[PDB]
Amino acid sequence: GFVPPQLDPSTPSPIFGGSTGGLLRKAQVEEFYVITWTSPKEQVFEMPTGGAAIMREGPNLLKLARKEQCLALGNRLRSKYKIAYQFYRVFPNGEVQYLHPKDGVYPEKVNAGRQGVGQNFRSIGKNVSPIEVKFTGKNSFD
Amino acid sequence: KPPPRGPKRGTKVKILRRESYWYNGTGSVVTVDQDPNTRYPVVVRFAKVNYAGVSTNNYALDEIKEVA
Amino acid sequence: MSHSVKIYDTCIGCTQCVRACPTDVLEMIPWDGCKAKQIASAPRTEDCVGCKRCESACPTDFLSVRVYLGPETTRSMALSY
Amino acid sequence: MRDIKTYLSVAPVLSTLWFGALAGLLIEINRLFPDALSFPFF
Amino acid sequence: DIAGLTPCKESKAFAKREKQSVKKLNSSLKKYAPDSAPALAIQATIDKTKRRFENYGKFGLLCGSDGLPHLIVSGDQRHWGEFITPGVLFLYIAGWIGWVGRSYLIAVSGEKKPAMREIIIDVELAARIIPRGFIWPVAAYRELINGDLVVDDADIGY
Amino acid sequence: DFLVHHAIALGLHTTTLILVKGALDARGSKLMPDKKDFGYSFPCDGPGRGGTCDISAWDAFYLAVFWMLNTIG
Ligand SMILES: CCCCCCCCCCCCCCCCCC(=O)OC[C@H](CO[C@@H]1O[C@H](CO[C@H]2O[C@H](CO)[C@H](O)[C@H](O)[C@H]2O)[C@H](O)[C@H](O)[C@H]1O)OC(=O)CCCCCCCCCCCCCCCCC
Ligand code: CLA
Ligand SMILES: CC1=C(/C=C/C(C)=C/C=C/C(C)=C/C=C/C=C(C)/C=C/C=C(C)/C=C/C2=C(C)CCCC2(C)C)C(C)(C)CCC1
Ligand SMILES: CC1=C(/C=C/C(C)=C/C=C/C(C)=C/C=C/C=C(C)/C=C/C=C(C)/C=C/C2=C(C)CCCC2(C)C)C(C)(C)CCC1
Ligand SMILES: CC1=C(/C=C/C(C)=C/C=C/C(C)=C/C=C/C=C(C)/C=C/C=C(C)/C=C/C2=C(C)CCCC2(C)C)C(C)(C)CCC1
Ligand SMILES: CC1=C(/C=C/C(C)=C/C=C/C(C)=C\C=C\C=C(C)\C=C\C=C(C)\C=C\C2=C(C)CCCC2(C)C)C(C)(C)CCC1
Ligand code: SF4
Ligand code: SF4
Ligand code: SF4
Repeated sequence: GFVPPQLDPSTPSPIFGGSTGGLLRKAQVEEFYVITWTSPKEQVFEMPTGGAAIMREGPNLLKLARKEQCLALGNRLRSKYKIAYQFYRVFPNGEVQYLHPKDGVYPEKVNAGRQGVGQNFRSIGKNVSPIEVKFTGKNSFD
Repeated sequence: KPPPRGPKRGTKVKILRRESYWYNGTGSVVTVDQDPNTRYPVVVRFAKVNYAGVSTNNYALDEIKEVA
Repeated sequence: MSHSVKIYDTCIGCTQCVRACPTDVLEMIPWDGCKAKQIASAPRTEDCVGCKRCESACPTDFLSVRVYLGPETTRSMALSY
Repeated sequence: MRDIKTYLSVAPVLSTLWFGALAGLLIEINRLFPDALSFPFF
Repeated sequence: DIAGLTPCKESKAFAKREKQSVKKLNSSLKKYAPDSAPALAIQATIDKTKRRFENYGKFGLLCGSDGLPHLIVSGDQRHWGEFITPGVLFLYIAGWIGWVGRSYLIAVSGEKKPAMREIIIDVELAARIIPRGFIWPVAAYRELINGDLVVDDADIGY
Repeated sequence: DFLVHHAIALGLHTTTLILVKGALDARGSKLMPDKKDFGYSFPCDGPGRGGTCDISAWDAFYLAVFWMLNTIG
């Protein structure tokens, strides 16, 4: 897979006063997220957790608590200003993980190379009754 | 020349499938894809809309009765 | 693995779920079982939050993607604290 | 004109006039037969 | 005299109720002019409830131990002017309505989108379908005879 | 006593209706024909396709307990 990650660097942050939507104990103990994109021009955009702020020129760096907010902001940036982006996960050990594209091409369209994790080749009605599988680990949809 | 499967056109069909909204239902064929790599090549319109708002879906031939 | 996603061959490869997946779970892969020659896949069920909006879109006979519930975790619960 | 006819054939107004007529019939019967408890005809 | 219920053509508590009612009405009556239209309507209602008591004392109404009418629906047509005849009359009316509605719907089913005629009735077709009520017992009858009233294994769609 | 007995029969029949609907329609109705694979008590099956609040058979027992208390009262 010639789809390498980008190893999220430490680049400046958007101009924002700092507010009660930031991180909490969770981010400092378990995990948090960082979304990163390059911007075309200093404009205004509403952060997910409150108010609005301005971005800068070049690459950006925003931190957030949960992946859902990051991806919501990313879809907003892709449907409002037509720019690409990534977001990374961080662990308190110091690890950094690359999550969303996994190839660079959106998961919206086809790109061979992805495996087939979690298919069942039978219509929904073919599932069986729990009695046939009771007292076991298996379930009907498996 | 290779015999195209599925009814011809306009043939009112009776649904044999159980896990659809139209089980024992009377629909109308709109086309059938002659490709033998399909797995549900017929498609049927109805006069009763289901819960999801849809009014069309796919089937194989086994779940059809070519009623008339 | 907290929740669970299943996909069935009544998938017409229309690709509404992925466009509506909130937390980047599903995707498409090349198949041979529809015109679009593409079927769903769920290799990212960890971040599966559990909202049914995905299968609230699939316009098939009854459904083609199911979201079976299971145990809970820290990320499957939208926790932010 | 025909537009106002098709509009008048819309269920709300038709129902209102029908119910008004029925209620008028019932109240007139009650007027002409006060308290009308039994069937003193047969 | 079913279970001892005497008709209030002969009981007493009925007379007591009647007396007390007309008495309170009359005592209320003497607070206006003897000719004022409100007093006139008061006297009108007085004589009206009086003749009501009279009518009740004309049609075999078996009458409670407390001075109240009490229906006798046990099946004996002796007291039938309460249930049997009004029952069959209302059954006739209900069959009328049910049959006319069913016939209208069965008719209008054959159109492009019958919903447009289910929200906005075909008042012409409605008028030429409605008076058929006089046929509802017999017509449906033949239907069941010819089995054209019910269906066997057509459930959804139509 | 006649009127009260009729009200009691009403309560009986309607509570029976609630419970029997919960029993027979537990395997699945056209709203969710494959319900029999979700186990007994589940929150719901999503807000789409018409909304599916209070559809488990546990929810049927739930909606019946009210009428049971009412009839016994
Ligand atoms: C608990 C669950 C179990 C199930 C539920 C069971 C619960 C119990 C339900 C009980 C329901 C009982 C209801 C009885 C209502 C009877 C209505 C009625 O009999 O009504 C009859 C009354 C009669 O009124 C009384 O009529 C009396 C008749 O007097 C007669 O009797 C006199 C005696 O001296 C004379 O001899 C002479 O015969 C005659 O004047 C007196 O005039 C009284 O003053 C007067 O109040 O009204 C009229 O006559 C109206 C005009 C005639 C209408 C009918 C004939 C026309 C056919 C239908 C045409 C369409 C019209 C439809 C109208 C539908 C409604 C009526
Ligand atoms: C003429 C039309 C018509 C006919 C023949 C029937 C017939 C029946 N209905 Mg029903 N129904 C109707 C309309 C009709 N319905 C409408 C419009 C509604 C919605 C308000 C319902 C709601 C309904 C329920 C909720 C239930 C039934 C049930 C039943 C069955 C037992 C009878 C009963 O309990 O009714 C009781 C009486 C009613 C519910 C009153 C409804 C009748 C309406 C007011 C008449 C409509 C006439 C039309 C709209 C006006 C236009 C006139 C014309 C000019 C076009 C029986 C097959 C029961 C069943 O499943 O039995 C197995 C049952 O549980 N019906
Ligand atoms: C607008 C409109 C509407 C509404 C409507 C309505 C609201 C209606 C109502 C109606 C009504 C609400 C009616 C009522 C009526 C009433 C009546 C009609 C009454 C009568 C009475 C009488 C008639 C009486 C008489 C008398 C006297 C006076 C004294 C002597 C004796 C006697 C009793 C006879 C709709 C929704 C459709 C839609 C939109 C439009
Ligand atoms: C003007 C106007 C107004 C007002 C209105 C109103 C207020 C109205 C009312 C109305 C009404 C208030 C109505 C009512 C009606 C009622 C009726 C009409 C009733 C009837 C009844 C009957 C009909 C009964 C019958 C019966 C039965 C069912 C049982 C058996 C027997 C008998 C017969 C009893 C306003 C300002 C707001 C606005 C503008 C306009
Ligand atoms: C005058 C008179 C008479 C007659 C009467 C009549 C003829 C009446 C009619 C009446 C009528 C014509 C009635 C109707 C009614 C109807 C109704 C009342 C309905 C109801 C409905 C409901 C209640 C609903 C329900 C539901 C649904 C559908 C949804 C789901 C759930 C439920 C179940 C809740 C007689 C001779 C008897 C006696 C004397 C007086
Ligand atoms: C008289 C009387 C009595 C007796 C009663 C009885 C014995 C009853 C029975 C009842 C029964 C045992 C019933 C059954 C039934 C069955 C069936 C199966 C039904 C059916 C129905 C139908 C079929 C209808 C149809 C129709 C028409 C015709 C019209 C409307 C529309 C329609 C189409 C729905 C006594 C003395 C106790 C009390 C008083 C009253
Ligand atoms: S749950 Fe349904 S909607 Fe929420 S992410 Fe997993 S798939 Fe997309
Ligand atoms: S389920 Fe509906 S949306 Fe998801 S893949 Fe199959 S068709 Fe496309
Ligand atoms: S309320 Fe109705 S819709 Fe909202 S979640 Fe519970 S079930 Fe789904």
